[PDB]
Amino acid sequence: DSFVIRGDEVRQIAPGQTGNIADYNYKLPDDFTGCVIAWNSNNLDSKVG
Amino acid sequence: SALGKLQDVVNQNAQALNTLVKQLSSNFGAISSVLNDILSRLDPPEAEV
Amino acid sequence: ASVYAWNRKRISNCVADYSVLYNSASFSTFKCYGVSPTKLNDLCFTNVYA
Repeated sequence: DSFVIRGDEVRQIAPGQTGNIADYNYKLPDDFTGCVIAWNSNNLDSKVG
Repeated sequence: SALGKLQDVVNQNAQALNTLVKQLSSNFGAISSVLNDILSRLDPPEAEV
Repeated sequence: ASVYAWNRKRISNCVADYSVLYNSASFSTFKCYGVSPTKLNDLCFTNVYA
């Protein structure tokens, strides 16, 4: 499951979290198994304008 | 004190029942001894604990 | 106030809408310890202190 979020919102992609994208964008179950992968993409997903 | 043998059995059984009822009032290290308070105060990841 | 002289305000005799606290994105950290954040609208409190 691939998406782009902010840098402070990467803690909300987790079981049992309270947050905004956890509730209304992307929710993980409490019995989730797997790995969450995050890396900075300021060179690709950002523009000066 | 003539009938102490029967009264001993009655008192032991009533005291065991009273102890078993009294043990519900203990939280056993949890935040509360009431299950409804935990289920109404906490999210399921920590309410599970 | 500063942290050595931190200001304590009593909160009493009010109905509190915590959903405007949960839904605001202005707080970097919103972490509750003895209570769930989403259950705050369903409970009654006293001795509230900020």
